[PDB]
Amino acid sequence: AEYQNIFSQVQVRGPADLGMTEDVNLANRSGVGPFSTLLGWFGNAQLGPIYLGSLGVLSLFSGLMWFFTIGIWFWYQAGWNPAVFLRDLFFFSLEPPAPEYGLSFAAPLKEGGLWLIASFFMFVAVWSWWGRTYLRAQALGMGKHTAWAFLSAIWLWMVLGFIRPILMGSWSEAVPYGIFSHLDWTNNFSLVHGNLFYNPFHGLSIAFLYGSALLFAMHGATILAVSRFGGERELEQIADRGTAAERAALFWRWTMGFNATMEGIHRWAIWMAVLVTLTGGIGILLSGTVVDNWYVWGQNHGMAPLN
Amino acid sequence: ALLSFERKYRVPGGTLVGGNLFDFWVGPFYVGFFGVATFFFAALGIILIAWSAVLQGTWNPQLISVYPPALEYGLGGAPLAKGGLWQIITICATGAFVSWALREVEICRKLGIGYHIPFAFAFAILAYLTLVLFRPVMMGAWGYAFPYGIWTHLDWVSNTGYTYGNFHYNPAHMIAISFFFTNALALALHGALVLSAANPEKGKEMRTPDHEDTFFRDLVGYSIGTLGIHRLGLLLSLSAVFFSALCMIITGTIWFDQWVDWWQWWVKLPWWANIPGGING
Amino acid sequence: MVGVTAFGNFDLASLAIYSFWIFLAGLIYYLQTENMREGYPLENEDGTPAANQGPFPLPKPKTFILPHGRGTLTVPGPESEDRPIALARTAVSEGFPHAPTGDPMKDGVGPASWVARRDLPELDGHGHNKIKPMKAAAGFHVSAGKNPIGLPVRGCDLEIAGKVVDIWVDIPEQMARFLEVELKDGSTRLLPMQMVKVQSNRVHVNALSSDLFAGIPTIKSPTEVTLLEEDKICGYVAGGLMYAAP
Amino acid sequence: MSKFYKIWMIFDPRRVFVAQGVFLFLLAVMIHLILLSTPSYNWLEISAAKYNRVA
Amino acid sequence: MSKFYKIWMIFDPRRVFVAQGVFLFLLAVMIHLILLSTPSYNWLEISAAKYNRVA
Amino acid sequence: MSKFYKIWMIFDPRRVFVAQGVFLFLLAVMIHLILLSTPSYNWLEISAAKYNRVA
Amino acid sequence: MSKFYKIWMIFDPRRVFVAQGVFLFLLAVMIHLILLSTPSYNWLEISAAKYNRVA
Amino acid sequence: MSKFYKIWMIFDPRRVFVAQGVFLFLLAVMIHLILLSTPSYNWLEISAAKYNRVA
Amino acid sequence: MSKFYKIWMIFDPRRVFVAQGVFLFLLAVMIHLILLSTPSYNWLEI
Amino acid sequence: PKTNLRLWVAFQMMKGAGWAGGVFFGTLLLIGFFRVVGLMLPIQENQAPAPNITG
Amino acid sequence: GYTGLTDEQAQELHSVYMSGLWLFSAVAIVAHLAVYIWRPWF
Amino acid sequence: LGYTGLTDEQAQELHSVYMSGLWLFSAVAIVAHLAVYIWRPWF
Amino acid sequence: LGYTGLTDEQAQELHSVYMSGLWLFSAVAIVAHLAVYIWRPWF
Amino acid sequence: LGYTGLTDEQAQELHSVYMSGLWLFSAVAIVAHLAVYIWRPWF
Ligand SMILES: CCCCCCCCCCCCCC(=O)OC[C@H](COP(=O)(O)OCC(O)COP(=O)(O)OC[C@@H](COC(=O)CCCCCCCCCCCCC)OC(=O)CCCCCCCCCCCCC)OC(=O)CCCCCCCCCCCCC
Ligand code: BCL
Ligand code: BCL
Ligand SMILES: CC[C@H]1c2cc3[nH]c4c(c3C)C(=O)[C@H](C(=O)OC)c4c3nc(cc4[nH]c(cc(n2)[C@@H]1C)c(C(C)=O)c4C)[C@@H](C)[C@@H]3CCC(=O)OC/C=C(\C)CCC[C@H](C)CCC[C@H](C)CCCC(C)C
Ligand SMILES: CC[C@H]1c2cc3[nH]c4c(c3C)C(=O)[C@H](C(=O)OC)c4c3nc(cc4[nH]c(cc(n2)[C@@H]1C)c(C(C)=O)c4C)[C@@H](C)[C@@H]3CCC(=O)OC/C=C(\C)CCC[C@H](C)CCC[C@H](C)CCCC(C)C
Ligand SMILES: COC(C)(C)C/C=C/C(C)=C/C=C/C(C)=C/C=C/C(C)=C/C=C/C=C(C)/C=C/C=C(\C)CC/C=C(\C)CCC=C(C)C
Ligand SMILES: COC(C)(C)C/C=C/C(C)=C/C=C/C(C)=C/C=C/C(C)=C/C=C/C=C(C)/C=C/C=C(\C)CC/C=C(\C)CCC=C(C)C
Ligand SMILES: COC(C)(C)C/C=C/C(C)=C/C=C/C(C)=C/C=C/C(C)=C/C=C/C=C(C)/C=C/C=C(\C)CC/C=C(\C)CCC=C(C)C
Ligand SMILES: COC(C)(C)C/C=C/C(C)=C/C=C/C(C)=C/C=C/C(C)=C/C=C/C=C(C)/C=C/C=C(\C)CC/C=C(\C)CCC=C(C)C
Ligand SMILES: COC(C)(C)C/C=C/C(C)=C/C=C/C(C)=C/C=C/C(C)=C/C=C/C=C(C)/C=C/C=C(\C)CC/C=C(\C)CCC=C(C)C
Ligand SMILES: COC(C)(C)C/C=C/C(C)=C/C=C/C(C)=C/C=C/C(C)=C/C=C\C=C(C)\C=C\C=C(/C)CC/C=C(\C)CCC=C(C)C
Ligand SMILES: CCCCCCCCCCCCO[C@@H]1O[C@H](CO)[C@@H](O[C@H]2O[C@H](CO)[C@@H](O)[C@H](O)[C@H]2O)[C@H](O)[C@H]1O
Ligand SMILES: [Fe+3]
Repeated sequence: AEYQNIFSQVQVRGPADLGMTEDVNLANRSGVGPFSTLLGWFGNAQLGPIYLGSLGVLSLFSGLMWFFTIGIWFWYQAGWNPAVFLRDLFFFSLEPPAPEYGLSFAAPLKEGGLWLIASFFMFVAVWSWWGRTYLRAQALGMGKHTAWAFLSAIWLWMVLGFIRPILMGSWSEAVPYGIFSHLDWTNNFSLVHGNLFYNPFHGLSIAFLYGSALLFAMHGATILAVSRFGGERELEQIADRGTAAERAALFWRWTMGFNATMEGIHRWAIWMAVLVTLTGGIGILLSGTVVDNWYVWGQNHGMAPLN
Repeated sequence: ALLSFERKYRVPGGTLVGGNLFDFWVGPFYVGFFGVATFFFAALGIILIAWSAVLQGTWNPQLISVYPPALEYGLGGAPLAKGGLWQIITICATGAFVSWALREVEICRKLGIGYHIPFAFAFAILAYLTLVLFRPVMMGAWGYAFPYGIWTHLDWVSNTGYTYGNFHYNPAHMIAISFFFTNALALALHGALVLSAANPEKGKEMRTPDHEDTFFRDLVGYSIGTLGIHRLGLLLSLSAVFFSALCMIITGTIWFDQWVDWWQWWVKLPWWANIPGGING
Repeated sequence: MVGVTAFGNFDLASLAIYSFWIFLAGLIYYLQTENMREGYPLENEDGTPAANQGPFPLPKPKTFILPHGRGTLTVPGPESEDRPIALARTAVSEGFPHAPTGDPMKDGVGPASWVARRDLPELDGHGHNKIKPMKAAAGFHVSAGKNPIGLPVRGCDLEIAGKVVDIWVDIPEQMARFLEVELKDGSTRLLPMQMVKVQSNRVHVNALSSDLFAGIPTIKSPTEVTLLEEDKICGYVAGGLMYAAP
Repeated sequence: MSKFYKIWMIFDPRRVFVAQGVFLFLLAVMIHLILLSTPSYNWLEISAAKYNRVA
Repeated sequence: MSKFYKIWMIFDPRRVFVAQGVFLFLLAVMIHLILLSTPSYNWLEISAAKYNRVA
Repeated sequence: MSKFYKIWMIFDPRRVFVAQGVFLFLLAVMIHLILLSTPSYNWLEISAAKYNRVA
Repeated sequence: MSKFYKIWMIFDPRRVFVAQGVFLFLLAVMIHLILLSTPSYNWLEISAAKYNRVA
Repeated sequence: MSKFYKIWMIFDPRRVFVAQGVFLFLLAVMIHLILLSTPSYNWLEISAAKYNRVA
Repeated sequence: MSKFYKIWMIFDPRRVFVAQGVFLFLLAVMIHLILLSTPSYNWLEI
Repeated sequence: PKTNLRLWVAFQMMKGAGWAGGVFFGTLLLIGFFRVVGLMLPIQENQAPAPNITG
Repeated sequence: GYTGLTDEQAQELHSVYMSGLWLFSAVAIVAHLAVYIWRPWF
Repeated sequence: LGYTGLTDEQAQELHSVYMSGLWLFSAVAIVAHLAVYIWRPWF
Repeated sequence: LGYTGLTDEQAQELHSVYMSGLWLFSAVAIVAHLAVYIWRPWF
Repeated sequence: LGYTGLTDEQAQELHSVYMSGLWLFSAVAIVAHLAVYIWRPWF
């Protein structure tokens, strides 16, 4: 076959790129990292620099304490045994307080007090990382699109760990930290709420999740198909439409009767992905607070046959 | 009616079949030999779904459900009201999907672009054929396929899943989920980054791709680059679908038990199976 | 709140799902109108405005302030091709192909099409030329893969068109953009890196026979390439997939 | 009524005639399917009952 | 009231007439479907019972 | 009250009129659907009971 | 009626004849499948009973 | 109070009035839905009980 | 009927004949499959 | 001349039939592969329950 | 006038169109009459 | 002027037509409410 | 006059052949309906 | 009138060939239908 542009044929390397300055405090940038020739086949080879200001210190140290708190709980569950630790790794779980403790903070350490401590470190880590996404954009003079998109993911995460437990009135509703246990929580949640497939916002959230795979398959394939015309230089195509953007638009126009622009396809992109967790968080927040049996709700809303 | 730049591209040729016979547009839509085919199969399948609703006795589009033949038919043809309509609609769907892909190929040829788009769509078709064709014929009955109905195909997903316990424990399904979640992450970041560069703070100049690299390096210490992110978004999407098809074609064909029991192979590796304590000891 | 309805079956979950449909309709209207900033208004095939323009009205104009004093782009705004198009109607009715009146490769029509972009180079974030010959790029070298420099270039007729004499590189993104090929007559041409296949003993070009390489558009200065020249070169090379002789 | 011909100065007949054709076919199809879904008006079932074609 | 013709200087008649045509059809379809969903107003069921056409 | 015409210097009448037409239709549709959902105000069921039209 | 030939001043016969060929074959195939799915008119099923070909 | 008019030198009136309109409508709808959801304040059920309109 | 030959001045016969070969083959296959799926006419189970 | 023309028409129709056959037969070969593989696997012993209420 | 039809062309086209509408609706009236006599829906 | 480019006279003219439409629409709505209230009081 | 470039005489000529095809097709269809109605009356 | 580049005489000749083979194809089909009907009447 002809060249498909999925992996580069020739790598070139020059002086390391320290990045744009703008209003960035350059003292808070690291040096440049190594160049990975393995990554250079698919994307850029250069690693780093990374920016590490005040919110980054807060986020990383809080995130480290979250990860370390779970880790030491797993080593305790392993009985300090390195062979057992690796054998049972996916089976260990730091579990929320039992239902009889409600929202209180009185639960013992083994009985969910450690889960509260870890969750506090997680809360600080994630929210300080949100402010990091906002301020990194600010210092470069960029739009805040990344921080606002990330707020949709935080919305689902907040619903799962914080808002729905408070509305339900116990921490026991929250997700356990553990590989198989959070899967088991996911299955149990649907069984308790009478089949989550009949939650219409879960259905929408799936539609947007599939739509994200559809749209990125389309967009990624499109840009590679026009990459022979410089199509992946999307900002310059936005500033000065070339034949790459015109051929991309006409392919979809002739295929399905309408098309995007080089800017506006990224507006479809951001919203398609955002809507996954926006609708997701609504669907979960409604579950148990408003609808405790989604199949029966579906029967009463014309989407499942009556008994 | 044309886009203001469109006329210079609407030239003859690039067709796979039919020459000039179908080489024309109906408004924006290019036709071609496979456009004729696609429309016929799509219209026929749609009208047969509506006719199946007449037989079912419902006009609520959420309750319309075309079921495949019962297991007692095996791989034979069924009575039309008892699953033969599902068989014809499945042939129409397959005809429409394949015709649509082949029509995209001749659109690619006329525009001189690469074939990545119809190639990418073929993964979605093969996933569909996994669930309606390859897995049912391995399992020996059409009745293992899913029904064509908005909520009833979710009943098939639920019933198929719980046949093997919690379906989360399917290892290929775990991989497929990870690609799906990673793809949606990458799409959000990619959309946001291009928009944040094209639409800066008020009254600032457009940001360059160098600012796009800089933002991600500052944020996570790495930037995959403008070419790399489109390669990534394609391969994440296609890998998600490939591992989806794999997770199903093995299910009920080489694996039959509760998927949670599979993971015991790791726990019962002989160098640690008997060590006391932990969760599994 | 479970089972609490305002009327009938109208639950707080019902309020949510109906609110989402109204939001989604508004969002889709926004998304489609934002995607109408290029290519509209719609035209008849004679170039006059079409009687039908579709259900979505055009968005208000927006202005991009371009970097490096390249000015402003306001969109939507007056579209024009600003070049000759050598296509004639095959039919009096709409919807049929327009046939090339000359050589479509030379005329730059069909899959050989190019757009009248700015006749200036693309600039990096600091205002230097984004794409440079690697002999002019101070620290750049081939770091992995077969170095193409010095390989013969074989056309799809399986005959040699020339030899590779340099790589042109994207400086900020550190990637190979073009191969510079010296032809039989001693002039050079740029071949897009996406349209060549590098092999252990040759560079193979599926899109062009060896006789077409002389017709690749030349760059007006040997050290830089304009966005206009890029569109002309890339358009012509891809055009060979349809129009190169068997 | 006399001036209704001026619709053709606003809408191009090539589009309108296609839109009308699609509209009238789908409308006609939907009414026939509605009657076939209605036991009192499914002519194929009425005639089966009339001519005793069921058992 | 006499000034209402000035709306055609605000809005393009092509979009208005397409929008109105779609709107009126969907409104009419909605009202007929509501009545067919109503046992006291489904004229096909009413005529079925009147003429003893069921069973 | 008198000065309210200056709103058309703030808002483009085109945008307002489209938004208001959508708003008023969806409001009206919602209120009729509420009353149809309400047994004491569903006029089709009230007339059915009044004229003894069911069974 | 006498002026209906002017339709060929509005549509090119190439596009029309393709659209008609798709339409007529679609319509015929659909009606045959409607009858094959109907016990009273499925000729293959009627013949099997008439000549006692089953079992 | 007399200087509160200077808010329009800080806040763009187009953005304010749109945000105000959306705010006030959603607040109004929310309160009416709360009262309809509250059996002691559902004015339709209250009048139904008052006038013996059901059963 | 005598003017039906003018179809070959509207549609290119070479392309029509190829497409007609596809149509007639697929139509025949459809009808044979309908008869194989019919217990009274499946000539492979007799 | 005419025998050459007759053979040419036949050849063009045989090209279409040959491709439609080849695709159809290739489809059946792919189906047969998955059938053969499914006959070799332990499926017959471990047959799954019906996922659909149709059974 | 957006379409480029003259007023005379719009008149001519409408007259033929209306003869189409009347023919189609007259056939429909006869179809409704037949079905109504066969099986009244009121 | 304002943001829309309507002059003061154009704004007064458009408002006068708009308000007559509003009064017409609301007059019909008042009669509808009166008819329904007399038929079936909701208080 | 036309969008298609057919003359009036050509549009008449083409319509005369088209209507011959339509009447031929509808005639055989009437025969097919008559045969089926005799074999198995609907209504 | 002509979109294909066949002359009128070329189209007449080619149609006479196509029709002759169409009749032969229908004749073979009639024989196959008659054989099947004698074997196993579908009416
Ligand atoms: C906080 C956790 C919760 C969940 C929260 C989840 C939020 C997810 C938001 C994702 C937004 C992605 C799109 C985007 O462009 O983002 C960047 C954008 C601009 O960046 P910038 O730096 O400030 O500016 C750059 C400048 O150059 C301009 O750039 P640009 O032109 O691209 O920006 C304009 C975009 C941005 O607009 C928005 O983002 C609006 C977001 C609205 C979210 C509402 C979702 C929930 C309600 C629905 C639930 C429905 C189900 C219940 O313009 C647009 O994208 C326009 C979109 C139009 C949609 C129209 C819909 C109309 C529907 C009504 C029709 C009525 C007809 C009668 O940022 C913003 O403008 C600010 C975004 C603020 C987000 C919401 C924050 C939380 C609000 C609620 C709490 C506070 C208020 C009470
Ligand atoms: C993939 C693995 C499973 C499966 C599991 C699920 C689950 C789980 C969910 C869905 C959901 C959906 N599925 Mg399903 N579904 C499968 C196979 C299919 C196929 C198919 C031909 O193979 C189709 C068309 C659909 C269609 C759909 C939609 C009704 C809905 C939203 C999808 C979406 O937005 O996707 C991405 C695509 C887009 C965003 C583009 C727009 C797509 C539109 C909306 C599709 C409309 C389909 C239409 C109603 C079907 C009839 C076609 C007409 C006759 C022409 N499913 C198989 C069996 N599907 C969700 C839902 O809400 O169900 C009620 C849901 O919860
Ligand atoms: C038996 C199981 C149940 C079920 C129960 C649930 C439950 C329960 C939930 C879902 C949810 C989801 N389901 Mg469901 N679901 C089922 C069947 C399906 C099927 C299918 C084919 O059958 C599909 C495709 C889906 C699809 C989906 C998604 C659309 C959705 C999750 C979106 C997302 O990205 O979440 C993943 C993303 C997040 C949770 C956001 C995370 C953001 C935070 C900030 C990240 C922090 C990272 C941390 C700091 C660590 C970083 C370390 C790094 C090293 C740096 N479901 C069945 C019916 N499903 C969710 C939902 O929204 O429902 C409406 C949900 O809660
Ligand atoms: C719109 C919905 C989608 C979404 C969007 C999204 N996510 C986002 C963003 C966006 C737009 C961001 O901007 C943000 C980001 O930065 O992306 C690069 C983010 C992000 N999405 C993330 C994850 C994620 N997103 C997910 C999903 C989704 N993201 C949705 C599909 C998922 C899942 C389950 O589906 C996950 C897991 C992160 C990569 C990032 C947010 C990072 C964050 O908040 O981190 C806090 C924690 C830390 C900084 C560190 C934790 C501890 C680590 C172990 C580091 C320890 C360091 C130490 C020095 C070493 C210690 C060693 C010793 C222990 C031995
Ligand atoms: C492989 C990666 C992802 C992917 C990729 C992808 N899809 C694609 C493409 C690509 C690259 C296209 O080029 C193509 C396209 O044109 O997109 C606009 C397409 C497309 N992906 C589509 C949908 C889609 N893709 C999906 C998935 C994915 N597509 C993957 C996740 C899904 C789901 C459920 O996950 C859906 C719904 C369409 C928008 C489009 C293909 C359009 C097409 O085939 O058109 C011709 C056919 C018709 C117009 C209708 C046929 C109707 C049938 C005859 C009857 C219906 C039968 C059906 C089985 C009924 C099912 C009922 C449901 C309730 C289950
Ligand atoms: C759940 O809660 C429930 C629903 C139960 C209860 C709550 C209900 C609520 C919250 C209701 C809220 C209702 C509101 C806010 C209603 C508002 C109504 C308004 C403002 C209506 C206005 C109508 C105006 C009309 C119809 C105007 C028409 C105008 C014209 C016809 C003329 C247009 C102008 C022209 C042509 C002039 C053009 C000028 C030039 C120079 C060209
Ligand atoms: C759910 O509710 C149900 C469905 C149950 C019930 C409700 C049904 C509803 C709401 C139905 C609504 C039906 C409507 C709105 C029907 C409208 C029908 C119309 C308007 C039909 C018009 C037909 C017109 C025809 C067939 C015209 C044909 C014209 C021609 C053949 C000639 C065209 C002109 C020519 C050739 C002249 C060209 C001239 C020159 C100079 C070139
Ligand atoms: C979970 O815990 C719960 C929630 C249960 C209990 C805890 C509650 C907590 C933590 C509550 C915290 C409450 C706080 C921090 C409240 C703070 C309230 C404040 C600071 C309110 C301030 C209000 C100020 C107002 C309304 C000012 C209005 C000003 C104006 C209208 C005029 C603005 C100035 C103008 C227009 C002049 C402009 C001048 C020029 C020259 C342009
Ligand atoms: C929904 O439930 C069901 C389906 C059961 C009930 C509903 C059924 C409905 C709604 C059915 C609707 C049926 C319709 C709309 C039928 C319309 C049929 C028509 C219009 C058929 C027309 C056929 C025309 C033919 C076959 C014409 C053939 C013409 C030729 C062979 C000659 C063409 C001219 C040539 C070759 C030369 C011209 C060139 C020159 C140079 C003179
Ligand atoms: C679901 O509904 C079912 C399928 C059950 C029932 C419905 C079926 C339907 C809707 C069927 C529709 C069928 C149609 C429209 C069929 C159309 C068939 C046609 C027009 C076939 C025409 C074929 C013409 C041919 C093969 C002509 C060939 C001519 C030549 C090759 C010229 C060369 C000379 C020859 C063959 C003579 C050779 C002999 C000697 C001695 C030299
Ligand atoms: C090698 O050994 C060492 C120890 C060195 C390192 C090993 C580390 C290991 C093995 C770590 C394992 C980590 C795992 C398996 C983590 C799994 C995490 C998963 C799967 C999480 C899934 C979902 C979590 C959610 C949804 C959590 C949401 C939490 C919030 C929204 C936080 C809300 C805040 C709360 C509840 C705090 C309230 C309390 C106060 C005081 C404010
Ligand atoms: C991509 C499309 C996927 C869907 C494709 C569907 C294609 C279906 C083709 C069916 C082909 C004919 O299939 C044929 O069916 C009949 C009828 O059930 C089977 O017949 C079987 O059941 C009947 C009764 O129901 C018995 O009398 C018979 O002895 C038994 O074999 C045949 O064994 C099989 O050969
Ligand atoms: Fe992109």
